[PDB]
Amino acid sequence: MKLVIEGTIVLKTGMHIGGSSDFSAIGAVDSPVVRDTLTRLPLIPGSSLKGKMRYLLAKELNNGIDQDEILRLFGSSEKDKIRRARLKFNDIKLSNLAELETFNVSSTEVKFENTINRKTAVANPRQIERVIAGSKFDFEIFYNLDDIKEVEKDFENIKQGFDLLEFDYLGGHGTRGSGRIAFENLSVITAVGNFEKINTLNEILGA
Amino acid sequence: MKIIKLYFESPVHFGEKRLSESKITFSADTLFSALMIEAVGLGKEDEFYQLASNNLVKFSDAFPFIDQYYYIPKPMFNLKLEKEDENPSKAFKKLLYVPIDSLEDYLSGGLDAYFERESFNLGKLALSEKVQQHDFKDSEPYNVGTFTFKENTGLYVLIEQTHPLLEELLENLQYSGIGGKRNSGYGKFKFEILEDSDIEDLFSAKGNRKILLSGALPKDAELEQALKNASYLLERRGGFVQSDTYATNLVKKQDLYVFKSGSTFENSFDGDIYQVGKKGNHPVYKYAKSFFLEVSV
Amino acid sequence: MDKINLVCGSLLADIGKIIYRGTSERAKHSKLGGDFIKSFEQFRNTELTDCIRYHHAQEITSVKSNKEKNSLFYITYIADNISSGMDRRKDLEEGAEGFNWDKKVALGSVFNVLNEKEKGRQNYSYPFVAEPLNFPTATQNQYTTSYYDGLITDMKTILQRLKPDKEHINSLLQMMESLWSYVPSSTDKNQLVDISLYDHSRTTAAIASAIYDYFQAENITDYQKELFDYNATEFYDKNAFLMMNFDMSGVQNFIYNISGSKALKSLRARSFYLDMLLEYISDNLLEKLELSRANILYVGGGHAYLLLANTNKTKAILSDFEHDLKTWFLDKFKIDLYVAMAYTEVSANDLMNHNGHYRDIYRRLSQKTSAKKANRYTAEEILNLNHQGTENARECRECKRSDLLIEEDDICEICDSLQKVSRDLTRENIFVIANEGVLDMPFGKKMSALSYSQADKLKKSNAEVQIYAKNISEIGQNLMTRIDMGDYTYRSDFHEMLEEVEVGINRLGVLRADVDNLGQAFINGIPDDYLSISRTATFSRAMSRFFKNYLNQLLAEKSYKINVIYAGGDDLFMIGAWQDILDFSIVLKQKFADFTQNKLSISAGIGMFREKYPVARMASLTGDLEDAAKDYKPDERAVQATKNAVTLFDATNVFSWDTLENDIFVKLDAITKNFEKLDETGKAFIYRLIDLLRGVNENQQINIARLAYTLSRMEEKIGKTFAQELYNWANADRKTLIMALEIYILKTRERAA
Ligand SMILES: Nc1ncnc2c1ncn2[C@@H]1O[C@H](COP(=O)(O)OP(=O)(O)OP(=O)(O)O)[C@@H](O)[C@H]1O
Ligand SMILES: [Mg+2]
Ligand SMILES: [Mg+2]
Ligand SMILES: [Mg+2]
Repeated sequence: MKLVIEGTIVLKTGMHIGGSSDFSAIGAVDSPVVRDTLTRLPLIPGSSLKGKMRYLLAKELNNGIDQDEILRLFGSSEKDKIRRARLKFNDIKLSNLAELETFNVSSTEVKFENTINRKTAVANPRQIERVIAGSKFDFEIFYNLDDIKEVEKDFENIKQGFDLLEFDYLGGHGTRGSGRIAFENLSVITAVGNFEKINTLNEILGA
Repeated sequence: MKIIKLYFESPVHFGEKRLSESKITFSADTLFSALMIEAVGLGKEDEFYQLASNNLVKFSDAFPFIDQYYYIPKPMFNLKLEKEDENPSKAFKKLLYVPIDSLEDYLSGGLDAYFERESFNLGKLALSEKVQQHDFKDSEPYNVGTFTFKENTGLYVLIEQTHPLLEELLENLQYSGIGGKRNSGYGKFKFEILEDSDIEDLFSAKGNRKILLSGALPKDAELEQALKNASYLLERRGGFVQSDTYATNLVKKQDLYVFKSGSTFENSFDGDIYQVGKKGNHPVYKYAKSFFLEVSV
Repeated sequence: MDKINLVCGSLLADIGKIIYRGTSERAKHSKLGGDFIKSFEQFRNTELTDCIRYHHAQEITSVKSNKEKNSLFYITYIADNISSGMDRRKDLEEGAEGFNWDKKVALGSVFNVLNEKEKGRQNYSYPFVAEPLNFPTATQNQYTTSYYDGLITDMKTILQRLKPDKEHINSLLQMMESLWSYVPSSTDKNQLVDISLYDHSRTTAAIASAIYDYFQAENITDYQKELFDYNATEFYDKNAFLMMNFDMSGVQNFIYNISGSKALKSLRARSFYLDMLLEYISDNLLEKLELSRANILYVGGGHAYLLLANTNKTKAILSDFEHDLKTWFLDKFKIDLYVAMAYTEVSANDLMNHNGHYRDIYRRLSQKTSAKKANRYTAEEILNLNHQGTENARECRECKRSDLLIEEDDICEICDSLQKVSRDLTRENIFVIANEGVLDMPFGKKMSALSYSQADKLKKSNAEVQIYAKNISEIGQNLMTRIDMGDYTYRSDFHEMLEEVEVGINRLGVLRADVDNLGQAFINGIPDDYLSISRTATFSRAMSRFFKNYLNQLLAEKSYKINVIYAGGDDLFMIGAWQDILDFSIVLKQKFADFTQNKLSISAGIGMFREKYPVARMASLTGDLEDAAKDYKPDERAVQATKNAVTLFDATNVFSWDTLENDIFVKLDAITKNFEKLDETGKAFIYRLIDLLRGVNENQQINIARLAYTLSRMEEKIGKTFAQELYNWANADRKTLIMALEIYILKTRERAA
């Protein structure tokens, strides 16, 4: 009844999520990225991926024409319609550490930018911390198969959300060249119970 | 007896009253609510409720374990009556959890108050800073209080006489999470049943002092006798009902005041599964059964 | 005989000490003081004068035959003996011609003998003044005759507008506190002169009141036989007093565990509410027991000690008071707030430590308080708590409770009254406790922070109106009660104050300081030989007045951008601009070390948060940092932590106060004086220095080489000598260097402020 959607997020152009507005993070860089609390490794929070995926899916499923297919996946508690959820996101830790040390490189970088005034032609630099491209994040998303007739449509929408992410960014200054990601090794396996239509769900994810 | 060891591979959010704060443990009513929600999901809430109410399954609340050291909240003992020397309950105030095996050392003194604190090192708290992105309005920020466990650290629950239904709900509870923002990336653990014989020695022993090991509320017919040479602390349990088919709107459950899970009693009591939601479509239960560890005082 | 006469005579018993060492008459101080009180017509009923004139053995013996029994001055004499302790009890009286009395000695500090088993004994004293707080100095200093003459003229001014009535006892006590606080009660060497006249007289009045009430309950009308005719051994043995232990629980959760958007504004309001709650409860119980304010040995910090009479009437009143207080607290704050009321029976020998266990008083009082806090509610209050549960769709915005809500707003009644009083909490405001007000109070009263003018048209024609003020001018008339609490607010907005600094990071600073081992100092800090109720009261008053009054005055000395939430006792909670908080941390440490002359140490935790950070998490995190500073232990071989440390923004940056000041601040000063002419590439170079220094632990060689290269790149706008200095620091004192560099980056960050 519970499916585990596995996969990997590969950074393509450098990704900047979040603000760690505590003294330790801000004392070493102007705008830090979210790190693990203990290991201090970069992570993709489940909320960030979930929110961006939901935003793209809500755009695409309406397209100027939320709806039930979004509320059943991500939940709702607004005023009278309360669907709990079917997708259970998890905080995505950095999986490429031993691979990144073979390159003698740190997992994070500082990108030096600036803005140039248009009235006075005066520039002003800024630094943003960013998770370097080539970093990998293995994620697990748990699906609660509440309905047997809607699982195929839910997984079609999940694949659509992943595809929309692949042609978008994930966190931070995306339109200025950051946060481009790719999805690889996408698969779904039944963790609890028996589900004979897991093969077609893998076909949807492997599409 | 059948210690349910929880290994968390994500930061947890166990809220007391606010989303910006997290506590390192979760209570027995929280675990019971999680398992009852799982049972509703897989359609045998009545069987689980009958198991819990008939004492077929009764569990303590989550306690820290650090490298095969099982901890217990510092019991509220009527001792410190050693009125000559030492620092009884003076340096034993920042000490929140004592090892379950070292409880006899703590009873008669000699436990190092300082050393028991830096030895107790389970993860650390953090605040996750988030927003609700609005496409044309101003994005509204919000933050979640989280706790991240360490490598060889987690939580454990004392269950005696485990059940197939409890094991089946625990397997499903792996992939739904426990705690506050579990549908976000916060509720994620692995569990083991891990029968233990050292702990069974402690719980097979009798004594004149009963350490309450779960948030419990004695029934009205036994509260008076429970309150007799008792050294307890009263805790409020409540919050919003978490269900889809209740009241069609968010409603808080009734506040239940129970004995905190470090309290010590001389008279044993068995609590109850209290119904803290009665105006909705389904009952809402608050697990307040008593889990006791007996010692000599 | 009237009890008020005994109270006034015991308060003014040593009036003649200041009278005698202020003028030139050469007579016994009791006689001179009796004549001085005789100079006022309202203070003339022969009972006042009998208590003032005859409170010593020789004077009583000279007139005991002529005076009748139960004459109220035996009580004052025995109360003076009890308050003295192991000090002089029956010897020559000041002003007599059998000795040469030095009328010019200053009072010593109580910290001269505090912790002397490990820190030694020393001879400090207070220089005379004329607030402001008087600090102790090692230099020997004298009290000129002009000092006591000015004291005498101010006392003549105040005493003309005073009466021996019930409502003027507070005014008399305020006079004594203002004037006698810095005059010795004994100008005799070969002993300790550290007891003030105010503390000695207050203890004597409290003991005399308790003894009188005990005597009335026990039906004793032979004070001469029972006290003076013999050495009062039988009286000294019997338990005539009660030591009571008002103890408030859950103040941290009530004050700081809130989640409103405007939750920073209400912190001071909640702290003030709890402080005045405790003060009002103590005053109410005192007036229910017909006792004076002198019987409050200590109040503040969510704790109150009262000296009572071991009588059945007192115990019945205590039971009724406790029941009413418990019901009121349960009604308003279900379990969030609680006051524990425990008392123990003590004897005059216990108070004087003659039997050797004066400390057992507080030992068993603490035992009783812990026993009462372990079993707070009976098995009917819990039942009522569980039965008054309702399913609610609404809850308080910041107090998150579903009861006592307002019909048009999701906020609790306490939660709205606190916001109101926070809006009316400003400088030079007094507090009125009447039947009408804003904040709910126990026993059917309400409290407002309304101003002076609209308070004058509230007591001139009304019944049972109580006025509380921070400052009292013209002590005699306009009867108020002075309440002390740290409440210095530079600016209550908390937002314009942040947008007042121009250089630095836009961060709030939270300071939480706490004296290390103050309870241990109260237990065994004072040597057993110098143990008395007067010395204990002197130490308690020193600590409390320091925190409240002197923190206010010190923060007012220079315009620190601080918004003190609570000072109280032994603790401190202040929020302000993080640079001002960091600058004031060292000033606070130095001022405390001067005031105690290094007999007690203080631990602090400094947190740095943004404006919109949750106030509950600010409090919790800064408390964690303060606990980490209290965990400071440089070597893992000693017993108990050193505790004399400060935590800087994170539990890993725990440094001792000497280490912080010397190392970190000289490094920060050098960095500031050498880095001001760096370019904007130099800022990135400092960032890289910090990263390399942090990574040095896992990269021994390559990272130190990279640091050398970075210093090479930098040593064109900073100089070669400072590059070498930084390189030497990095290999010798790295964590201090990292701390200083991070502080410099945050202080010089050009991201507004
Ligand atoms: N009005 C106040 N405002 C702010 N802080 C206060 C106030 N009154 C007291 N405090 C401080 O709060 C600290 C803890 O008080 P609290 O009663 O919540 O815990 P506690 O001392 O451990 O007592 P208990 O064991 O009964 O809970 C004390 O150090 C006290 O100085
Ligand atoms: Mg207390
Ligand atoms: Mg302290
Ligand atoms: Mg304290």
